[PDB]
Amino acid sequence: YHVLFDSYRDNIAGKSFQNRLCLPMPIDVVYTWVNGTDLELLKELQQVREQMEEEQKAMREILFEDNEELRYSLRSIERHAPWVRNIFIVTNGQIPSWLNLDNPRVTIVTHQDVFRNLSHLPTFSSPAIESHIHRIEGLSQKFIYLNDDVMFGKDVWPDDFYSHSKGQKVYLTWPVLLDEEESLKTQLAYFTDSKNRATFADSLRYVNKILNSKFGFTSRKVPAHMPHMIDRIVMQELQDMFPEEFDKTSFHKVRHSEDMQFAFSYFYYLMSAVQPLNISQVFDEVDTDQSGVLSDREIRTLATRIHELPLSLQDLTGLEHMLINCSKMLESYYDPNLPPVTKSLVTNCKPVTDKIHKAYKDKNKYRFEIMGEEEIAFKMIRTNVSHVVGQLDDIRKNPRKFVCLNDNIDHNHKDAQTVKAVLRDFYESMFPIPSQFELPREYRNRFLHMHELQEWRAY
Amino acid sequence: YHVLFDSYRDNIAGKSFQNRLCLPMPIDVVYTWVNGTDLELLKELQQVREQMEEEQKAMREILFEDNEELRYSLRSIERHAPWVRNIFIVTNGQIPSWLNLDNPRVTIVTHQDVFRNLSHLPTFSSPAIESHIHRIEGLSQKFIYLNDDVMFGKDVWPDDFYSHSKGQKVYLTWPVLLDEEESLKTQLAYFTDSKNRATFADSLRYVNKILNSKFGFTSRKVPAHMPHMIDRIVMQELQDMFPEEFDKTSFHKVRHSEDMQFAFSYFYYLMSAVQPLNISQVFDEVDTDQSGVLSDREIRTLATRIHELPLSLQDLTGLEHMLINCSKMLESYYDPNLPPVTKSLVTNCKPVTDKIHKAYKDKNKYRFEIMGEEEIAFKMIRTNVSHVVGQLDDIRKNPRKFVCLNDNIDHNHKDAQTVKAVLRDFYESMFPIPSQFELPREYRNRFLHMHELQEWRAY
Ligand SMILES: *[C@@H]1O[C@H](CO)[C@@H](O[C@@H]2O[C@H](CO)[C@@H](O)[C@H](O)[C@H]2NC(C)=O)[C@H](O)[C@H]1NC(C)=O
Ligand SMILES: *[C@@H]1O[C@H](CO)[C@@H](O[C@@H]2O[C@H](CO)[C@@H](O)[C@H](O)[C@H]2NC(C)=O)[C@H](O)[C@H]1NC(C)=O
Ligand SMILES: *[C@@H]1O[C@H](CO)[C@@H](O[C@@H]2O[C@H](CO)[C@@H](O)[C@H](O)[C@H]2NC(C)=O)[C@H](O)[C@H]1NC(C)=O
Ligand SMILES: *[C@@H]1O[C@H](CO)[C@@H](O[C@@H]2O[C@H](CO)[C@@H](O)[C@H](O)[C@H]2NC(C)=O)[C@H](O)[C@H]1NC(C)=O
Ligand SMILES: *[C@@H]1O[C@H](CO)[C@@H](O)[C@H](O)[C@H]1NC(C)=O
Ligand SMILES: *[C@@H]1O[C@H](CO)[C@@H](O)[C@H](O)[C@H]1NC(C)=O
Ligand SMILES: *[C@@H]1O[C@H](CO)[C@@H](O)[C@H](O)[C@H]1NC(C)=O
Ligand SMILES: *[C@@H]1O[C@H](CO)[C@@H](O)[C@H](O)[C@H]1NC(C)=O
Ligand SMILES: *[C@@H]1O[C@H](CO)[C@@H](O)[C@H](O)[C@H]1NC(C)=O
Ligand SMILES: *[C@@H]1O[C@H](CO)[C@@H](O)[C@H](O)[C@H]1NC(C)=O
Repeated sequence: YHVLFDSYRDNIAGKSFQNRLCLPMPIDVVYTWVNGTDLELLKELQQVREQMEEEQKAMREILFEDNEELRYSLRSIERHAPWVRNIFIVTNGQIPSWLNLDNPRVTIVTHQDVFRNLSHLPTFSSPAIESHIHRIEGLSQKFIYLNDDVMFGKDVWPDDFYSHSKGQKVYLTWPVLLDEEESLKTQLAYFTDSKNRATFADSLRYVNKILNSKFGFTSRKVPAHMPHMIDRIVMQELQDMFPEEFDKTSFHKVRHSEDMQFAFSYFYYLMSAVQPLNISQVFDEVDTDQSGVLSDREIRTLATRIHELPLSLQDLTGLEHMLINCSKMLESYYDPNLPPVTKSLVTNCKPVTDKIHKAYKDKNKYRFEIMGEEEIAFKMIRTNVSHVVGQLDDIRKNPRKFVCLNDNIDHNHKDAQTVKAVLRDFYESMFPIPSQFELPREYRNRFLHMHELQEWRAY
Repeated sequence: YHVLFDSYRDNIAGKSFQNRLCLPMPIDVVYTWVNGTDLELLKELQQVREQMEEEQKAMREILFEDNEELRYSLRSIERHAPWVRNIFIVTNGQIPSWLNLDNPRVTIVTHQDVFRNLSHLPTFSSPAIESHIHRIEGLSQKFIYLNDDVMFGKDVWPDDFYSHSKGQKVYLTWPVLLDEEESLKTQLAYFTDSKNRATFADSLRYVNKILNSKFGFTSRKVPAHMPHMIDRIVMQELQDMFPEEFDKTSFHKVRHSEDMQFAFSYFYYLMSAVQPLNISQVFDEVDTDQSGVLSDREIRTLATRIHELPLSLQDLTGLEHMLINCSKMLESYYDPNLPPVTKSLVTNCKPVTDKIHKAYKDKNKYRFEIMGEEEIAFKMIRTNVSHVVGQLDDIRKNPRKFVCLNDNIDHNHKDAQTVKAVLRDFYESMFPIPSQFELPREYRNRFLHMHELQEWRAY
């Protein structure tokens, strides 16, 4: 209504402060989903053949099952984060079977639009897709990146990702010829478990080395595995910031030890971005009259803010002498011979600008906030029924706003189906209600409810 | 426009989240101003006579200058905090000479409306007025209290006073017959310097004793002297919380060692307010289906959240036995004899509620946040020109969002007019532009500009 619109201009100034009080909206969600269809594995095996023959030429020259985390993640988005405008899922050519494509708020974005060099679409590597979300048509300036296996809880709000006062919120964790032989080593670890999508520590070390070479030496931690808020403008600045470095990440059809991630690279560039000093900004903020001419009080506050306290009169006299020097080379003051101090006089006197730069050291271009792992759930699910049930009960007793469960099950064990059933039971317990993004389905499905009962009986 | 209104319902849920994303508005400002007119001092002296004669009967039975802080504070409100809707000034009967009463956004509220028992209006004591701001007609639910001597800076925003996630922001500082003889002592310290308005540590100790008696023993700090955000609902709850205790503060016509303040009392009640446990809330949050009946997963999460991890099967079996006990006294489960678990069954089984209370201990009714003195300026201005100029230069070099300058000048010294001139110079330097609340005035005033120059020459 018009009353609501006019209520925001009812302050003393009479202006509007929507951009400072009502948080940055809209905010979108981006998912990276993949499926283990027969065509995907066939492309995988031919790519293995190509890489093997490439290595063969190199030393000749020298001479599966997914327990539906996307469904429950979308349910979590609907339940705890109902302020999301649009949800995007990036896939090669696969469309989720149970997603309701008729819903305008969910869209499948193929790799054709995501990638710009159409010769890299059969990439089959998560960092390559991670490097190019911000180029999606219709994406908001600020969006959250979801890794298809992280869920929400405790009614998460955008206040937990970005704040207008302290900037973005950064969550950190534990601190971080012959090349053909190294490439020969990389062909052994291709099938570890990570082609299930969405070799890691080495890449982190490479990014640390690059940032160290450009931003200087600093002890760096790694971001937590949790839904990350990404700014399109900042990410694009990072893209042009290392043009050829991002090419290598997109060029590789295998996640290589030499590439840069989505969170470590984006966040630490945000924390280390240096903005050049603006002399005009200094003059404007010091000049409270906005008249362009400084009085004795403005000169005094300049001297205090340039020099170091305590301020002796010699500092102010020297600053005045420096100011009168420049005028000869190029509302009454105490010193009769001191000319009017305008922006041009202070921005053209080289030693004065040098002292200003000495006082105004390099600031940070973007604000940021740092927090620990008191609100992030990262649990390890490895083939042990007792450990899994204990961890899930720990989740249940104390909910956290960011929940991650790595599904690297052995898949060849007597206690794999039971663990899968327990995980499905936990996911359905957290979020039973079907989401709006799900096609009408799951009729008379009756997933195994006795395996959970079986481990209850065993324990 | 209608597009702006409809944009807030463009999320997945389709609802509106104005009350959670756009901060609590409107927010008002309340000033406590007083002037040293001849009538005020005449009432002061007759009150001194009454108190002296009261003490005389007691042991018979046994047998000035203000340097315009309100102007610059209003200028600071306009410059750095332009989001304030209304500004209120509470005075006995005095109206500031230079205030523009034609401005609808500034209003003078007399003590008649502030006080409810019309027999206490000649109170002449700051805590008495402090106890009754929240009863002002037209005041917002959340407002900032200004002590007529605290200014703003660095473009303060409501984010620095209250946050929707962490609640209100609390700023703390350094940790905290025969009665007729004590009353005889109190008559000596009546004129110290504090009848200039807007005996202090003893009152803090009294409030600490009251809170200790009611909220238990806890090490308590004192709030900083800075513009405090006060909630009308919380303050009213505190008013009814100690009905007769607040009477003594309002009854006294002298700020007595036995009374309770505006910040220490309000804040620590906010930090210690205990809300009784709601069993219905527990049942609702545990029941994710909202169907009113709990399944095996809901029972399991109840057991995990009531008992202590690790959860043995004996705990769950005991909880189930307890549940089936109550039904006899008053979607298939694993135990065939376990009746459907509704809200009534769990809220009527006494031992289950006892265990829930044991797990769900007493929570805090209101959220709060704690910060230090890294953004509050409290400087001491005592008759020393060098100390004053050093402190003011320290203010200038590093601005802070909350600036306080106590004007307890000796007023009988060779260096009092110089200090007053330096203070006026600093205030005009920070905020030269006249505010909208000032009547057109200050023509050809030409306040002394040579005393600052005089101390420049001396130094
Ligand atoms: C993921 O891939 C599976 C195959 O790996 C696909 O599921 C097939 O769906 C078709 C229907 O078009 C059935 O005829 C096949 O029997 C299914 N295969 C299997 C192994 O069940 C589908 O592309 C994706 N399925 C899901 C659930 O995401
Ligand atoms: C699965 O995890 C459980 C813990 O939940 C393991 O139980 C531990 O067993 C060792 C020795 O067998 C004991 O010293 C520990 O005290 C047990 N843990 C607890 C919490 O009591 C169990 O061994 C794990 N199973 C496998 C196959 O590793
Ligand atoms: C504060 O009190 C002073 C007196 O203590 C008042 O100023 C007087 O204003 C009248 C005009 O109505 C003059 O005729 C008097 O000469 C003033 N007195 C003095 C001592 O200057 C007034 O009530 C208040 N003044 C201010 C500036 O707030
Ligand atoms: C006013 O404050 C200044 C400090 O700004 C005092 O100067 C100090 O004087 C003592 C001895 O006289 C020295 O030991 C200190 O080093 C001085 N301070 C500084 C910062 O150098 C001055 O004494 C004060 N004046 C009065 C009357 O107390
Ligand atoms: C990227 O595209 C350019 C032409 O636009 C092409 O020359 C280059 O080889 C491509 N990169 C590849 C194929 O890795
Ligand atoms: C920063 O500098 C640019 C040009 O150097 C100027 O246009 C801009 O107004 C400055 N920003 C300020 C004064 O805030
Ligand atoms: C520049 O200023 C200094 C004082 O800081 C003065 O001694 C010197 O003579 C000035 N330069 C010229 C060319 O006058
Ligand atoms: C407050 O008002 C009541 C009546 O409303 C009166 O009895 C009482 O004496 C008053 N308190 C005083 C005068 O301190
Ligand atoms: C708290 O309890 C009251 C009654 O005891 C109930 O009306 C209210 O809905 C409860 N709050 C919840 C369930 O959030
Ligand atoms: C209550 O439950 C306990 C098991 O915890 C059981 O031993 C007892 O018999 C029950 N009470 C009655 C009256 O049956």
